[PDB]
Amino acid sequence: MTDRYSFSLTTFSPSGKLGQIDYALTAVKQGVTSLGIKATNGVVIATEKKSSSPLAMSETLSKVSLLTPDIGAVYSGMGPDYRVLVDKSRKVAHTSYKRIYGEYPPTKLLVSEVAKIMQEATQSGGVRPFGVSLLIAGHDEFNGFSLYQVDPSGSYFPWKATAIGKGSVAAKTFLEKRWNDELELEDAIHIALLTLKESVEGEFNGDTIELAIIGDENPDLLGYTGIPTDKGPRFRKLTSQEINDRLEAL
Amino acid sequence: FRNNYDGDTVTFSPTGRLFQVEYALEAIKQGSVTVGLRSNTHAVLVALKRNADELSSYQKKIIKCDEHMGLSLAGLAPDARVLSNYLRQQCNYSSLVFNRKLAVERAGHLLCDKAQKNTQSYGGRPYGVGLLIIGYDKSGAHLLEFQPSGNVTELYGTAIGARSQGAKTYLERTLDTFIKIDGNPDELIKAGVEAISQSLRDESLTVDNLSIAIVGKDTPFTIYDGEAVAKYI
Amino acid sequence: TTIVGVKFNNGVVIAADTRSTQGPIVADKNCAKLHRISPKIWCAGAGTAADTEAVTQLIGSNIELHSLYTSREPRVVSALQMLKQHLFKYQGHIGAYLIVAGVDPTGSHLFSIHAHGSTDVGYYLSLGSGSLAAMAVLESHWKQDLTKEEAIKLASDAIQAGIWNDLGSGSNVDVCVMEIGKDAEYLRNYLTPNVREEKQKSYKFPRGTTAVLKESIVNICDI
Amino acid sequence: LKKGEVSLGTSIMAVTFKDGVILGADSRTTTGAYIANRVTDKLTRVHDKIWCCRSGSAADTQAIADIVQYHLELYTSQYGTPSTETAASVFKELCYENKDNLTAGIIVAGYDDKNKGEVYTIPLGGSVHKLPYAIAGSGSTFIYGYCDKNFRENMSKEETVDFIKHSLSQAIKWDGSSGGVIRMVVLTAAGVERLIFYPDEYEQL
Amino acid sequence: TQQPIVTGTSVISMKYDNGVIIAADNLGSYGSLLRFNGVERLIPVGDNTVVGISGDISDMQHIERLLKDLVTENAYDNPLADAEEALEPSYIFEYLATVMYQRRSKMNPLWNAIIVAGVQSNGDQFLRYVNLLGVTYSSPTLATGFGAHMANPLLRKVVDRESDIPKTTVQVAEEAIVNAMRVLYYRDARSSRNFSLAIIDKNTGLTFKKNLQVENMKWDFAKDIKGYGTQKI
Amino acid sequence: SDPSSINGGIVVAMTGKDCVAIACDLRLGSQSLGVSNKFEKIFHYGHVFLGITGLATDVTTLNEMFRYKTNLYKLKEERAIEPETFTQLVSSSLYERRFGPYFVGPVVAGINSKSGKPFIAGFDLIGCIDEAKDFIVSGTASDQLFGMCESLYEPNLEPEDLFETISQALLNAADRDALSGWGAVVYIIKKDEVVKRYLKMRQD
Amino acid sequence: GTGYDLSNSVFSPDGRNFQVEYAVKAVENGTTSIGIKCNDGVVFAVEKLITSKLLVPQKNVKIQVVDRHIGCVYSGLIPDGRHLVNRGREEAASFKKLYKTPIPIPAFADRLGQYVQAHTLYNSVRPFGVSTIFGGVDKNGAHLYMLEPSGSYWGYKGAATGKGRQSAKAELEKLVDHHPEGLSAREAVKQAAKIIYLAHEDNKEKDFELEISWCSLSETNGLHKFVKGDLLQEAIDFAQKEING
Amino acid sequence: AGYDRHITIFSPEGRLYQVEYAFKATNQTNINSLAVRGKDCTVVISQKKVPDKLLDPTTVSYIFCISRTIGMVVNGPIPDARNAALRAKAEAAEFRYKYGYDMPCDVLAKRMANLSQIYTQRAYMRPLGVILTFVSVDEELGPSIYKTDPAGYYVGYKATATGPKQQEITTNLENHFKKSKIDHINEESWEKVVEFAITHMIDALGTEFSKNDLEVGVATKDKFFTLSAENIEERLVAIAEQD
Amino acid sequence: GSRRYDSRTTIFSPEGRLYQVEYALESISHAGTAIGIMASDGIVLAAERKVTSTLLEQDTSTEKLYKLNDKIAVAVAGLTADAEILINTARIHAQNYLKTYNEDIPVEILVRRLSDIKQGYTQHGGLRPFGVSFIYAGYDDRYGYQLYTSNPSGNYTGWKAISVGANTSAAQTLLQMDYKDDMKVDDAIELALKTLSKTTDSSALT
Repeated sequence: MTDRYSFSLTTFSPSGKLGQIDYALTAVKQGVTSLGIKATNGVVIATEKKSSSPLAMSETLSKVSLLTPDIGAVYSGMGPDYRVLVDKSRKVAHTSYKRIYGEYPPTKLLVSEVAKIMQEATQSGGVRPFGVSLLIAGHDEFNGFSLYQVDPSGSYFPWKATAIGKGSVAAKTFLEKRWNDELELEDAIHIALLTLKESVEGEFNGDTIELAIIGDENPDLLGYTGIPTDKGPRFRKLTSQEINDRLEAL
Repeated sequence: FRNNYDGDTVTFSPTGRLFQVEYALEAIKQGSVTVGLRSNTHAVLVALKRNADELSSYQKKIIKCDEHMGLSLAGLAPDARVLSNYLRQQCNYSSLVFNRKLAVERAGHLLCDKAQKNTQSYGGRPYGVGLLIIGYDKSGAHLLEFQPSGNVTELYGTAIGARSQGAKTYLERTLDTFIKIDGNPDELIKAGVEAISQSLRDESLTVDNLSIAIVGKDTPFTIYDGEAVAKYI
Repeated sequence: TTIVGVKFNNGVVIAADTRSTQGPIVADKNCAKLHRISPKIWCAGAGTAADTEAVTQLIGSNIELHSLYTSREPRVVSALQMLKQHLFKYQGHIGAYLIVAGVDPTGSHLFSIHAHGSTDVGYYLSLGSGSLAAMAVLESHWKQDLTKEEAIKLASDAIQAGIWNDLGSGSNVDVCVMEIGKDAEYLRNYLTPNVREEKQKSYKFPRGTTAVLKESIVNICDI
Repeated sequence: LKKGEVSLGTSIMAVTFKDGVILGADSRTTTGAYIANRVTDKLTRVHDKIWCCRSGSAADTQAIADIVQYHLELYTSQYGTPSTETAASVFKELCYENKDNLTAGIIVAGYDDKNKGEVYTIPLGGSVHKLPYAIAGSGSTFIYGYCDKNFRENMSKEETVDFIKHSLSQAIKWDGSSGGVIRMVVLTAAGVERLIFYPDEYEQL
Repeated sequence: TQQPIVTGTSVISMKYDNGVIIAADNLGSYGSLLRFNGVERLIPVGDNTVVGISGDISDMQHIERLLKDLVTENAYDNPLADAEEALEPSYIFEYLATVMYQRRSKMNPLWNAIIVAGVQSNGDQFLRYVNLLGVTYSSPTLATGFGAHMANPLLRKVVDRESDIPKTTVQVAEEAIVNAMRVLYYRDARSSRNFSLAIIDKNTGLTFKKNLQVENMKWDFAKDIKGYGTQKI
Repeated sequence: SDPSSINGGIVVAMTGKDCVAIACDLRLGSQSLGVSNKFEKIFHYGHVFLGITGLATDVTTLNEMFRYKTNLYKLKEERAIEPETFTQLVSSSLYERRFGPYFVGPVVAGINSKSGKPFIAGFDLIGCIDEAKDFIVSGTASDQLFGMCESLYEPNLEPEDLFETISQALLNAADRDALSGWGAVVYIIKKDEVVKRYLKMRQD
Repeated sequence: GTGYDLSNSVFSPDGRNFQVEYAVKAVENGTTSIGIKCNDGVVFAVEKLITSKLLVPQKNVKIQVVDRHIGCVYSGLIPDGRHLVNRGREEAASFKKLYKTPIPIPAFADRLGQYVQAHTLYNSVRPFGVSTIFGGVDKNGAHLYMLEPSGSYWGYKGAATGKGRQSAKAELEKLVDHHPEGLSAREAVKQAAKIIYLAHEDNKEKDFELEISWCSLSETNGLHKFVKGDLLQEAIDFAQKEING
Repeated sequence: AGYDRHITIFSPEGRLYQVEYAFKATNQTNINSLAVRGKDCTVVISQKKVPDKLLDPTTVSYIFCISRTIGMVVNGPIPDARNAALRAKAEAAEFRYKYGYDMPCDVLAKRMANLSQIYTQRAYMRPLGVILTFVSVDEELGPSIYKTDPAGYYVGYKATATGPKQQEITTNLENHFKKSKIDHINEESWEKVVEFAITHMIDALGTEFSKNDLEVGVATKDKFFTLSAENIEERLVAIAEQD
Repeated sequence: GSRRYDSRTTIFSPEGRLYQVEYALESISHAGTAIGIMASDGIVLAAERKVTSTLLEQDTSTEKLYKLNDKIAVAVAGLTADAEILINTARIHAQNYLKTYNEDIPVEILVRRLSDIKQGYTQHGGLRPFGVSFIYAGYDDRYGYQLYTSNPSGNYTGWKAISVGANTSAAQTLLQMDYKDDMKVDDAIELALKTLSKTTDSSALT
């Protein structure tokens, strides 16, 4: 006889601060380096895949997930929180914008559902916030290319470049200098790889590096070369071999 | 410390039992004293009823639950009502569903489960009232002791309430005598009165105080209250 | 309509005609009867228009949700089972006669589904109003050692049999080749073989016979 | 029923012999008078050693057997391998509880090594009945005389295949909702053998 | 709302001065096809009650499980004395009839007609009726279905009132029972050749004769043939 | 009484070049007795026009549902809905109301204001999606109306010429009915000016 | 203190919470039960303490049935023990209806097992203060299992719980090894009586009544019965020849 | 709130006490485990200690057969191990009916992970400490070894070990793999894989094992079986005659 | 124990205040400034975007300005995250009046539904309250322009000029002097800006 509990696990403090949220801000800091660059001409997201036994593999791990075909997401914070959140987020996006619509969700609108979920878990006791902050990078035809940031509270903000994970401020500061105005998507990949090189040390391989762009949708990414019937992915992960070429080219 | 192990019912302590069970047990004794005796053909309960005042009067604490079934309490009146209501539904169903008069053994086990269940929550609680449940079915007369912990023992005579032991030792003596007085309403009633007096040591034995209840081979559940116990004193 | 599915030793062809009728009058020369579930699980549907399309989108959604969840290809047998459990709950209220086809790493598959709630596995299957005439062609000319060119060519012949002898069928024929080895080909309007119901010509209307009681203008606006 | 006319071969049996049980059926679905399927599976696996023959209406039977497959996948996993009689109970529950909307005539046929083969027949209404052999479908009635004399406790594997091969080929010959290949499933300690005989073969033998 | 698709026919029973006898063929019909023979209709419950069921086999399997539950729960909470407080005919009757009465009142009916027969180990003879219609009655002779029509007038000649009861000894009663069944096998084909016969003796308890077949055959009719359906061209 | 033919109504839509046109009657009846010469069966939310014919109670309840859906969506996305998106929104709402007992024939009309296409699309009682762009008709007299459109209509027309077509096509189909008198309106839509022309026609 | 003396809602560094530790204790303050597996059966035995002359024999027995072939006996707290068998009975009854079979002994063990595990992952639902030894004969053979407050269970050849658990297991592993398994069901009753005797030395302040039961394939024919009458008296007598403490 | 010693929430150090202590005791069954993959097969070798001679060994298992093809090794305390087994077996059975397809190692893994992370937030319900190693010989990706930990974390392996002698086993495996430069053993026949595994175990825990001290389960194409005592004895015997 | 994790911080104090409510009033002073000027010709809304990077974009100016309806908009002082939950429920509140009576919602009602909801959470449910204040700008033809504000206690009031956020007091003091009964929108635009420049917690104004 149980399920009578609903007293909150997130309370106000005497500085009007929120206890769990302070705790969770650390969790993000103890993560690994992930970045985003919007080139206007696309979006590039990259992270370090790292793993917790030498016998494990990080080639068979993933830290970018497809949320819907044309949108991919990445995080800094704790692995468990990220997996349950991605699943719930994938569920609402299908149900409410492809059974009520048929066009894949505009990006910002998808951000608002992820944000609502995370805040909902903060209001209500017997659940606690998710301990993670996302950069959800997408494309939509009526927005163009987009980049959003979701904070662990549930708060959002747009950015045209940002960085998260260890040495967050300093990584972001580096982007400001190396990239101004509008430059290419290609060129921004070259930059993103360098920026990710300076954060990390002791791994430099393309089997521990994952870089993906949202920047093209080919029949090759459509799974059929016939006449289109849906938009299909605009998400594309660049190969371990592909990553390796570009490190040499810095 | 104390407040840890009283303030929760879904706990246990190092002794092998929670403190709340020790207090509930104490509470049965805080009841007024009542004895129960049987020879296994008839079963009698003889009970000393106290009333608060000269300006109060007696209210019932021997409860007809059927015309072949009843109980006496000792302990907490509020709780006793809750339990009595349960046994009564239970008696009714047994008749409707099985044509049974309900054995004590079957009833006890069912009362146990509910009790257990309310220690499996916060804001439920043990009853803290004990009952001597009697009835006459086809395996004869029966006397059970129910405790709000869930301990069910059938005894040939027993007592609950303050100074249980006084009657109980008298009962272990007179035992062999009473069990071979078989088939007598009047010999057993007389015994009950004799018994209850070995409990007493700070209380008076008076007509209006005392109350007798019977069920037995040729008696469906009939109570003697008030006036009608004078002739067994 | 006439919907078919034909197995070859390298892939599967489904095909359909795209004519929607209200009476003998042709409402639509084009509506897809071939619906995409995932890039390589295509489904043909016959019967009542509204029902086949809606069910196919619900399943279509649940399968894509599945594919992302498992980080693996979707199986044809998942789509099949979703379809069966959906028909079963609604006890036939869904009136979808479906031909579900797919290629996976397990091989090429061909099943069909009645609205009645029974599924079957076949080497070639057909459903529709053109179902009798088409299933006749397909059983006769199907052979062991079938190939791509032979499977398209057979598939054209099928739809055509149903056009000719069921005259509620007609209009364009859309074909979809799904190969295990190479990226599937949806062939919109692969054949353009029949036309619109009869016209006599029409011509300009004189303005001494078309008159206006009053008129205004107005404008579209959005805050 | 569920919706419309769905129909199957309507001649199934399970027969016991020296090594186990052989179950046989003919395979053919028709939807009205249109031949929905030449060759199908009416010999349906619900456990590796426990199969069934399905009769009644094709749809109804398929929903019900799906559910069976699900309960025994779970029974096996938690509570260990099930009996023919146990498989038979799940069938019965469904048939009885949904007699007012579905029609399912099931022969549950199983091989065990410690009680040999067992044959359990499930009525349309849902019941559990033990026999040494059963015939069901509605063409079972014409071979009742045949089956009852030429069934014997203890026969060879070749011979049981002849008895079942002869029985059903007569049923398919008089019956009009039957045809296509003959399937059999032999559940023995030699493994699971699946037998197929094509039209030309059973007609002749 | 249920439409019979299967039948079992015939349970006839009577009382004699020192017990009851009940007999029933073993039958699973699918109309006129005697699909199953090995469907027991007489389910002995304990060793002093037999539950006889006629009617639908589909309802009968469901009840068959409840009747087995009835034994089980009566050993629960009653470990001993299970023939003074368990497995009594009145209980078996009452248990079954409450489930029957509720199922027919909600339009999902138990389509049986049942005889519960016994000798009470607390009483004398038990023979009590229940049907799908909810009506219940006791009479010295009771029979269900086709036997309700045909057998029971033969049986009523043996006992129909308290006065007729001393005039039926073991021998005569068993002879009546055997005679009745043979009448049933003869004039209704739904009845199986195979029967079970049970005698529940006030001294001997339950003695159950299995796998009997009707005998002392009628074949007399074949002598008097003239045709009755034969055509001539 | 009748399922949808109590008050009647018929609706016609046509395609042209950077214009479409959508036209309706104004009848409301109570059985075969025409009651009113006004009842507007076409509504619009911005540059998407929705005509729904059939029973009036059902056209009204739907119209308020789509107004709701569009308003709240407009509010979140900070822009209007598109013809193409609205057709998706309709299919699903209607498939939710197939199980309910509605009796409607919607037809969707608009011009895309950043993809630059004329757009018309159709819907039925069942609520199935009809992709065609030539004419789509719906209503009581839908049978007469297809016969007429299919002969009278010629592909790709300037607004003036689309007007002459739609007007006459409606007027002559309508004249074979009594359930389609009591006045009529025609709307000629470009995505930056709308002309409303009332016609003068028969009644009982 | 560590806060886990009154919470089941969190993980503790002992691998288990203190309140589960407190329930185990309560098992040790009950009165001795054993279980003897045999080559044809199983034997159950229990000590019931007699304190007062008022008790009646074999109605206050702590041995309870489930079904008609499954024997359950426990040591520790009385209300927890009754609750436990009462749940087992419902779930067993559910099994019997659904699969139309008697329950397996390894199946019954799970059925209890999940219910006992569930109230240790919940703070609001009280652990059991009983250890229950159960088993019978089934269609897989005979099986003896014993279930702990933890939700721990394993298959046994002999099993014990209650005050004299240590002493009893010591005598038992010796006898079970010296024989193949404690020979046949008849032999085992005399041995069982000797264990109940030796065990009474750990309790010798109050008297006992020896109460034995069985479910044995070859000597009770698939049913559970109490062992009583001539045979129970006989077994006390046998014990009093050899042990004379 | 104001509590973290009676309920479970985020730490400000960021290392959650309940998750850390769950990492720690699991070893209370005296187990050490590994699983490796061969070219065609996946073998598990696992310790067994019998603490009484009132106990049968053959009811003592730490491998539970989820389906017909899927295996699972639980390293933990056995009431928690079994609790997970019951839940896993039904979810597997439910998936198989619904989706027409036998459950993936990774999907089972992921689903139990997401649930444990849910119980970690929950303030009225605790997380199981179980470490679950899901293995099979899938035909849609070959041999697969996927390990979960109670946190909600799971990741893919080349071979894995669990128990306090995790490091020692790790080294034995790292050395072999560096040398071949492959993430599997390519030995045709399962047999030679089981024996090799057994050698490396004997090195790590540094003791010779008996039939009753190992329990070996091997996963094969489309079927999963645990190996018997008599067979286990054949393995130990045959390596005694390589030197 | 369930109540042995409870702290009951949702109740009235010994000072008769609600702990969690008082803490929310604090929150609002640490978020940006929001200013509402109502004139009889328009309503001017500003809200101050704090922490502005150059890689924060300037193509968005809807992320504390939200249209709740096509005649009602708000400026948020508080979090994006608190606001969003209420914003969706407001927009819905709009559609209900619109569908039923076929006309625009009154402001005064719509405000009340939000405040009652905030109030609800601290009375019952064991919940936190939302840490958010809204300044409501909306129009009616029964009242002209209306301008309200609601705050974390569930109290709401009408103002004809209002400030919320950091340095509320100071802004308001300046507002009280420069205010005049006569209005125009373009005059109000100048007024807002003069003030905004002098309330910034950073030098000058951009």
